[PDB]
Amino acid sequence: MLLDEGWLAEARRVPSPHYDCRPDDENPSLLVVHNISLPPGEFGGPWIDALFTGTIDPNAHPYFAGIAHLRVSAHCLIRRDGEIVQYVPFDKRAWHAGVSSYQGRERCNDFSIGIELEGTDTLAYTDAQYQQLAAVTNALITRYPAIANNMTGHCNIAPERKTDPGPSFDWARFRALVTP
Ligand SMILES: [Zn+2]
Repeated sequence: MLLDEGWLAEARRVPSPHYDCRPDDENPSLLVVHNISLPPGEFGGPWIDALFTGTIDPNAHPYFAGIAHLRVSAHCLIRRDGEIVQYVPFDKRAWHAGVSSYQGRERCNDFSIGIELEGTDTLAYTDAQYQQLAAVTNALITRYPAIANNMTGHCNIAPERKTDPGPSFDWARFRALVTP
């Protein structure tokens, strides 16, 4: 669909302080699929927005105390109902992959776009999430054709550190909706 100076035109915008420059002004070429839920296993909170913008209340839940120290973000969140929230312009570097490697290249934040699916490793994602992830990805392919050839899970670039998006992420279903 429509892109506007790094922003998905139809996304809900929640501009986060948590981004910086892609080194060398490099165009991203890798999509990294993640999952997230705050508190763990629970859906619907304002907590993901707060985490990715650096404003989470550490006392709001026991789990938040441990992650309040994190400086993280992602380009987009796709919620259970398909709502697309964007935090970081696609041309900028969001902080979503951490220590990672892809085809021999480290620091994957540099050249990837990170999209978060609200959910868990073992629960099915919703039809709305597959459709929306596809719409976002198709829009991305249009600007950054290399992404067609480079779609991966966080678990694939950070094995034995990360498990997201887990076995529950149906790559076949996702692929069927991409590049049409
Ligand atoms: Zn992840």
